[PDB]
Amino acid sequence: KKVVLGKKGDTVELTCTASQKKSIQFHWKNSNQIKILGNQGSFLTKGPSKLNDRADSRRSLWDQGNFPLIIKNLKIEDSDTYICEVEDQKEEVQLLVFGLTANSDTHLLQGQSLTLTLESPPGSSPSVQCRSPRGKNIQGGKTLSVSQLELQDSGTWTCTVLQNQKKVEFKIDIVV
Amino acid sequence: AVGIGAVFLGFLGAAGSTMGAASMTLTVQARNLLHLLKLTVWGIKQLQARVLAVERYLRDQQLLGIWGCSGKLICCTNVPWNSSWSNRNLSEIWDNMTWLQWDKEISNYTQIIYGLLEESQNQQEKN
Amino acid sequence: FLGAAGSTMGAASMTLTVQARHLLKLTVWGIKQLQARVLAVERYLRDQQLLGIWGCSGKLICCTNVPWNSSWSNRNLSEIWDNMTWLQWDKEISNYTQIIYGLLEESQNQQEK
Amino acid sequence: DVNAVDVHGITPLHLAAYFGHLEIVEVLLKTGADVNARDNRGITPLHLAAAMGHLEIVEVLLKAGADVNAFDEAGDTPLHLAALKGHLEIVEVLLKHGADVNAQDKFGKTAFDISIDNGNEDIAEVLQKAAKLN
Amino acid sequence: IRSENITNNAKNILVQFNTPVQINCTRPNNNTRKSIRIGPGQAFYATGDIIGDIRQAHCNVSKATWNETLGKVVKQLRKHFGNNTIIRFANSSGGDLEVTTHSFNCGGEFFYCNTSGLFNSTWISNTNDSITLPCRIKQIINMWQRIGQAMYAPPIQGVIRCVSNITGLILTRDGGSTNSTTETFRPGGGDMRDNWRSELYKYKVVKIEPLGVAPTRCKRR
Amino acid sequence: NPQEIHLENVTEEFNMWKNNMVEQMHTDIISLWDQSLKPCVKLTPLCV
Amino acid sequence: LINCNTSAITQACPKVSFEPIPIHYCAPAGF
Ligand SMILES: *[C@@H]1O[C@H](CO)[C@@H](O[C@@H]2O[C@H](CO)[C@@H](O[C@@H]3O[C@H](CO[C@H]4O[C@H](CO)[C@@H](O)[C@H](O)[C@@H]4O)[C@@H](O)[C@H](O[C@H]4O[C@H](CO)[C@@H](O)[C@H](O)[C@@H]4O[C@H]4O[C@H](CO)[C@@H](O)[C@H](O)[C@@H]4O[C@H]4O[C@H](CO)[C@@H](O)[C@H](O)[C@@H]4O)[C@@H]3O)[C@H](O)[C@H]2NC(C)=O)[C@H](O)[C@H]1NC(C)=O
Ligand SMILES: *[C@@H]1O[C@H](CO)[C@@H](O[C@@H]2O[C@H](CO)[C@@H](O[C@@H]3O[C@H](CO)[C@@H](O)[C@H](O)[C@@H]3O)[C@H](O)[C@H]2NC(C)=O)[C@H](O)[C@H]1NC(C)=O
Ligand SMILES: *[C@@H]1O[C@H](CO)[C@@H](O[C@@H]2O[C@H](CO)[C@@H](O[C@@H]3O[C@H](CO)[C@@H](O)[C@H](O)[C@@H]3O)[C@H](O)[C@H]2NC(C)=O)[C@H](O)[C@H]1NC(C)=O
Ligand SMILES: *[C@@H]1O[C@H](CO)[C@@H](O[C@@H]2O[C@H](CO)[C@@H](O[C@@H]3O[C@H](CO)[C@@H](O)[C@H](O)[C@@H]3O)[C@H](O)[C@H]2NC(C)=O)[C@H](O)[C@H]1NC(C)=O
Ligand SMILES: *[C@@H]1O[C@H](CO)[C@@H](O[C@@H]2O[C@H](CO)[C@@H](O)[C@H](O)[C@H]2NC(C)=O)[C@H](O)[C@H]1NC(C)=O
Ligand SMILES: *[C@@H]1O[C@H](CO)[C@@H](O[C@@H]2O[C@H](CO)[C@@H](O)[C@H](O)[C@H]2NC(C)=O)[C@H](O)[C@H]1NC(C)=O
Ligand SMILES: *[C@@H]1O[C@H](CO)[C@@H](O[C@@H]2O[C@H](CO)[C@@H](O)[C@H](O)[C@H]2NC(C)=O)[C@H](O)[C@H]1NC(C)=O
Ligand SMILES: *[C@@H]1O[C@H](CO)[C@@H](O[C@@H]2O[C@H](CO)[C@@H](O)[C@H](O)[C@H]2NC(C)=O)[C@H](O)[C@H]1NC(C)=O
Ligand SMILES: *[C@@H]1O[C@H](CO)[C@@H](O)[C@H](O)[C@H]1NC(C)=O
Ligand SMILES: *[C@@H]1O[C@H](CO)[C@@H](O)[C@H](O)[C@H]1NC(C)=O
Ligand SMILES: *[C@@H]1O[C@H](CO)[C@@H](O)[C@H](O)[C@H]1NC(C)=O
Ligand SMILES: *[C@@H]1O[C@H](CO)[C@@H](O)[C@H](O)[C@H]1NC(C)=O
Ligand SMILES: *[C@@H]1O[C@H](CO)[C@@H](O)[C@H](O)[C@H]1NC(C)=O
Ligand SMILES: *[C@@H]1O[C@H](CO)[C@@H](O)[C@H](O)[C@H]1NC(C)=O
Ligand SMILES: *[C@@H]1O[C@H](CO)[C@@H](O)[C@H](O)[C@H]1NC(C)=O
Ligand SMILES: *[C@@H]1O[C@H](CO)[C@@H](O)[C@H](O)[C@H]1NC(C)=O
Ligand SMILES: *[C@@H]1O[C@H](CO)[C@@H](O)[C@H](O)[C@H]1NC(C)=O
Ligand SMILES: *[C@@H]1O[C@H](CO)[C@@H](O)[C@H](O)[C@H]1NC(C)=O
Ligand SMILES: *[C@@H]1O[C@H](CO)[C@@H](O)[C@H](O)[C@H]1NC(C)=O
Ligand SMILES: *[C@@H]1O[C@H](CO)[C@@H](O)[C@H](O)[C@H]1NC(C)=O
Repeated sequence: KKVVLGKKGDTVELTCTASQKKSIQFHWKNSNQIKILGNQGSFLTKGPSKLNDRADSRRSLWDQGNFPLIIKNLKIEDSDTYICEVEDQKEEVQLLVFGLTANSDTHLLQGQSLTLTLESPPGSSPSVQCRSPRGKNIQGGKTLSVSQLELQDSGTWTCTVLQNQKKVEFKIDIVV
Repeated sequence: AVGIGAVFLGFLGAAGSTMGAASMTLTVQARNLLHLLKLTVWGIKQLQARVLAVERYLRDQQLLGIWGCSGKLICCTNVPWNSSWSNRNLSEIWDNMTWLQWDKEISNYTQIIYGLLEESQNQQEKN
Repeated sequence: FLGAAGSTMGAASMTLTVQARHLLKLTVWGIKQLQARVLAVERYLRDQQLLGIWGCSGKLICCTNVPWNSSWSNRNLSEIWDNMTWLQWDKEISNYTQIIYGLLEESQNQQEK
Repeated sequence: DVNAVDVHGITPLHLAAYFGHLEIVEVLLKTGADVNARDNRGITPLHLAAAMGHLEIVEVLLKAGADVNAFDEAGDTPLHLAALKGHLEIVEVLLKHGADVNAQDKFGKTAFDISIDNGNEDIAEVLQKAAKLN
Repeated sequence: IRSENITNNAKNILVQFNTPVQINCTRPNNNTRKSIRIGPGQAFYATGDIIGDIRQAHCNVSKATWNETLGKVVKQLRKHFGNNTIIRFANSSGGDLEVTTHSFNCGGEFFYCNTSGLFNSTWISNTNDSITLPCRIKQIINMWQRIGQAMYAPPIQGVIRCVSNITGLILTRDGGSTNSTTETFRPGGGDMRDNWRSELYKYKVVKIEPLGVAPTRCKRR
Repeated sequence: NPQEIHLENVTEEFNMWKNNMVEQMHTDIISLWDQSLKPCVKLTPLCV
Repeated sequence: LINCNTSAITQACPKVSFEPIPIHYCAPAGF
């Protein structure tokens, strides 16, 4: 029951597991049993889904026994389970995609408040732990707000989002 | 595969027939047994197939003649039949069953059958 | 059939029962392989035709009632089965090989009678 | 053959630059294909690389020493065909590799005039920036 | 139709035809259009035209015969599913060019044919034209034998022609949990073992054990 | 001349997807295509 | 970083004629 996390725009590598080392037929299905990829001989066959143009695989690893899943331009509606069908296995992975940002882009001053915005996928409750170069280790739930924003709080704050003992880091645009 | 390789599948006919009929027709089926690149390169391959058929036939005939039945299609041997191998009547096997299902029955036992036949022939030659 | 000759007499007597179970270039070598296989089969059938006289046809281990002189073996014969191999034993009785074959064939002749 | 030529002067490097296969381009470069192959119609692999919009093969060819100001029978630079099909990134690639903005074809068509006749404004602005910094 | 497993979208569905669908195809001997271009980019336009017309071909398929064949196919395919359920075809979803397009060789020259105009269909239950498929010759081919790519010799200038049957068909069902309706079928293939299974479908190799052992009432010696 | 013998009363499983016959046909066709069609450029990935 | 280096082979490539022919498979002796 492995789970991986995204950064809403990067790439995620989901791998299967094989041992016969013969480039056996495999596929990729979600929880609705919709095809995503699949090996037909030595070619690549993209499945008829909403993940058509951005899904990819590393063809050089197929003879070794690894069948990866590379997804570019990651978005929040793709947070769903995925199934490997190498031989007769039914190994499953979970993808957790969210985004953390702010509302004020550039227009900020000295001595105001700061607000965050986290778009969590439906069916999750992550925890945001912020870390500041000034030492403001803000602990809280999903939504976080900072009541002080002055000149010494400049720099990109690293608010990491943890769930299921797995955490990923982000950046915060502060223009004063 | 002409000749001996043809008669390896020659007795394959009537495989689903009655157990008592095939054993009588073994004798009849055995009685029924009877340009540059073509002859230098192509001919030696059919020669290999024919000599492989002859080698297989002599290997099978030698394995049959271990038990004192050289040249005999049907031979009776003094090995007693253990009841654990079959535990069934003599009538129903020869009146109902076929050869394929019977070898599916005795595939577990035929390995020790061949060894006990070899040991019985060895004991016959010892006395 | 010449393999596993390092074993002794009593071991070979058991293992014989175990034994019971560029185009012109390729053609001229395959034809010599065919000579080897066909003359091996022909020698096997010739030896079986020879053995059919002695009554042991088709049988690897046989027994006869042919009398054996103590002068041919010239040995107590108890220790030839465990520590002495076949190759030395064939050279022991190489001078006396044809007369015992002649003894077998006439012995089978009164066995017919 | 690596340097194979047909009756039309078209090389396998021309085909690999047209169809956008980077691996075949790199492999033919490693085996020793001509980076400045000339045909009967004056087209080098750099024109076919620039016109279709494949930045990788353009970088690979310009990193091997292809002529940045190659002239065909029509006098067109690869920058002209880069700006004709609306490929902006290719245009600052050949401006980073040193293409002349004042080059003329056999009809009198500049890359600025190519960009403004095609209604392409962002190409014209960045090449005017490059010509101002020349 | 033959499959490992109906109602599993991973396995291919091989379809065998009782009647052959004749497909015939040609490469033209020379260029026919020879367009004249005055505007800028004329040298690249002429070079693209000659290098595109050196590799262009078309395949003709009889429309009525292939339509009646797929009319048999849809009636056979409605047996394994519901009769009232609408089933229909679609073109290839995406992937490599050997999967998205038809790939076959004539005289050592590779043809990639666009079968999107062929598989256009829709069907509702209880209710001399010749179609042309544009085919292009691609030099860069993903090998079916091994992972990798290959580039071969440029095509021969002479006219090349292939007239051939259509014996079998390869399908992948889009498995979908959307009301069990509008079952779409897309062409697949690429694994050549599936191609050899479509002709070696009724054959099995066995060895012979002629030695038999039986009990009886006989006696020996 | 082919020899073809028809059986009378027989019922045998003819599972063809697990056929071992194909995993030989496929290797024979790979051998044929490797002997016959030699490409001008052949690229294959090799991983350590 | 996993070492995955593509190997390229340049070979002489003449023109050949392609025509598939019907082939049978024959079982060996005893089969
Ligand atoms: C399914 O099966 C079917 C049938 O089983 C397949 O259909 C077959 O497809 C084949 C591929 O095209 C095709 O083969 C061609 O046939 C041509 C005609 O053959 C007849 O004429 C010749 C000569 O008179 C006779 O010897 C022969 O017995 C026939 O009666 C051949 O001419 C073709 O050979 C040419 O092409 C190959 C392609 O690689 C060359 O290697 C070869 O050297 C030949 O090259 C000549 O022609 C080309 C093109 O014209 C020229 O560029 C070249 O320089 C040569 O030119 C000479 O000859 C031409 C006249 O052709 C002349 O003008 C010139 O001056 C030169 O003298 C080729 O062999 C089958 O006919 C066809 N079968 C049927 C029944 O239609 C189908 O493909 C299969 N499906 C799949 C998917 O494979
Ligand atoms: C052939 O295809 C059928 C589909 O028609 C396969 O049957 C499917 O098998 C899976 C795994 O056994 C089933 O998933 C299970 O579903 C139950 C709820 O129904 C759930 O509680 C389990 O945890 C599991 O996820 C699936 O339902 C089932 N589908 C159907 C329609 O029966 C079958 O495995 C394939 N292979 C063979 C050899 O038959
Ligand atoms: C199967 O058929 C469909 C439709 O008949 C084909 O879809 C077409 O796909 C191409 C690209 O693959 C689309 O072109 C795109 O247009 C957008 C427009 O904004 C452009 O931004 C893209 O860069 C690209 O040029 C085309 O629009 C689309 N057709 C339709 C009607 O949506 C599909 O390619 C066919 N598949 C096969 C394997 O033949
Ligand atoms: C196989 O044939 C079908 C149609 O017979 C092809 O679908 C057509 O593909 C072209 C280009 O991919 C589409 O043109 C597009 O038009 C939009 C809007 O004008 C434009 O923005 C795009 O840049 C592109 O030019 C076209 O709409 C689409 N459909 C039809 C009905 O023509 C298909 O692409 C062919 N397969 C292959 C592999 O080429
Ligand atoms: C028939 O075969 C069974 C074994 O399949 C024999 O059973 C053995 O009998 C001896 C005593 O007679 C026991 O010591 C063994 O433990 C038994 N089992 C085995 C596996 O040897 C049985 O004796 C045989 N009967 C005849 C008449 O030969
Ligand atoms: C769906 O269509 C099939 C067509 O094959 C119907 O099958 C027929 O069923 C009747 C009644 O059992 C038989 O007499 C016919 O021989 C069948 N075949 C044909 C070709 O008519 C089937 O009944 C239909 N309905 C369902 C619910 O499956
Ligand atoms: C696939 O089929 C659809 C309809 O099922 C076609 O769409 C129509 O095409 C005709 C002729 O091109 C147009 O006159 C219509 O306006 C189209 N739309 C409708 C709603 O009828 C489509 O062109 C077909 N595609 C191919 C490649 O054959
Ligand atoms: C395509 O299918 C047709 C069947 O309609 C084939 O025609 C038959 O070919 C066999 C093979 O020699 C002949 O024995 C028959 O007499 C032919 N029948 C007719 C009606 O002509 C045709 O040969 C097939 N095409 C190919 C290339 O095999
Ligand atoms: C096959 O079975 C039928 C069933 O009645 C029987 O009549 C027929 O004789 C059998 N075939 C043979 C060769 O015995
Ligand atoms: C075996 O045969 C005997 C005598 O014919 C009979 O009494 C017995 O019921 C039979 N047993 C079975 C299992 O057929
Ligand atoms: C013969 O075998 C069949 C199948 O095992 C069985 O149904 C039938 O009763 C048997 N008949 C006799 C007479 O034993
Ligand atoms: C024979 O061996 C097979 C091996 O799998 C076993 O399944 C079967 O039960 C055995 N039969 C008997 C009668 O021992
Ligand atoms: C030994 O050989 C002689 C012949 O030289 C023979 O007469 C005799 O019977 C043989 N046997 C014995 C025990 O002497
Ligand atoms: C032969 O060996 C046995 C056993 O050691 C011995 O009793 C006998 O005396 C020996 N005979 C001769 C002639 O050496
Ligand atoms: C066999 O006869 C030859 C003839 O001279 C002799 O030299 C040899 O020693 C004999 N072998 C024996 C007696 O074992
Ligand atoms: C090209 O093909 C056309 C077909 O109409 C023909 O008229 C013309 O002479 C051809 N040109 C050549 C072979 O140069
Ligand atoms: C294919 O059909 C079209 C229909 O207009 C026709 O023009 C063309 O000549 C045909 N081609 C062949 C090779 O039959
Ligand atoms: C090609 O196919 C079309 C449509 O089936 C047919 O009309 C035409 O006669 C064919 N041309 C041949 C066989 O040369
Ligand atoms: C194909 O056949 C169906 C019914 O057989 C018919 O409704 C449809 O119009 C046909 N299509 C063409 C293009 O002839
Ligand atoms: C049909 O499918 C949609 C999409 O999953 C679903 O929302 C709807 O409830 C389904 N309707 C029925 C009647 O199953």
